[PDB]
Amino acid sequence: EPLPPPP
Amino acid sequence: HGVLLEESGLDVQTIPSHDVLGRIVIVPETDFSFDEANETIRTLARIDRRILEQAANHHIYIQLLTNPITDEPIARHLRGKTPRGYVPGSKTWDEVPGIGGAHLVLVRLGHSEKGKGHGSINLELHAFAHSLDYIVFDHIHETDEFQALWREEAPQLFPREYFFLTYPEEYFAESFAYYYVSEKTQETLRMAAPRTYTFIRQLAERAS
Ligand SMILES: [Zn+2]
Repeated sequence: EPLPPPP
Repeated sequence: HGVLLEESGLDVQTIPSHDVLGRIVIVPETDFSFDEANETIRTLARIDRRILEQAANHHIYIQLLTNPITDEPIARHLRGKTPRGYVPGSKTWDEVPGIGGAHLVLVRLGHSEKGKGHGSINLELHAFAHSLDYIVFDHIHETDEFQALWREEAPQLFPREYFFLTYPEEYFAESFAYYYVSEKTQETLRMAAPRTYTFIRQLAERAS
């Protein structure tokens, strides 16, 4: 699943 | 395309666990910065070797890039789209310097520290923790144990930060980074969220 870093 | 660290010219024998990281890390085929690559790899080398070895067993790779992550075939489909958990209109994946959760982690060199296109204390540890969570530990953020730690202690370490208070998988990845970035941040995690500290610490024992 594509998981981003915190904004 | 990329080159495996063990197949590159970079010297890494003084880096802890360089034999396993040599099979995990992929560095660019084109001129990059040796300092930025060395600092990123040595940070990953702080991870307990049992965890790194489990990542290699599950065929997880960490590719370091000198370009946006969406230039790579694996993430091309994310071009123009808002990342999960972000407010619409505030960001696209093309602007995100790191991504984890699958078998290929992407980390753009020079964007490790907080504010460099992201809000994590360490981009490579956060992104890699996503793949460990989903692949090595079979979505361990979903366990009843971790759900309890997240509800109780996420407000203690990230107060009024909707991102960590809404997505337990994001609380896992950033707590992992706090544990491994430095003696200071690990102590911060231990002080504000002692159960979460203990959980991350026990991962090395789960990986063996
Ligand atoms: Zn994340």
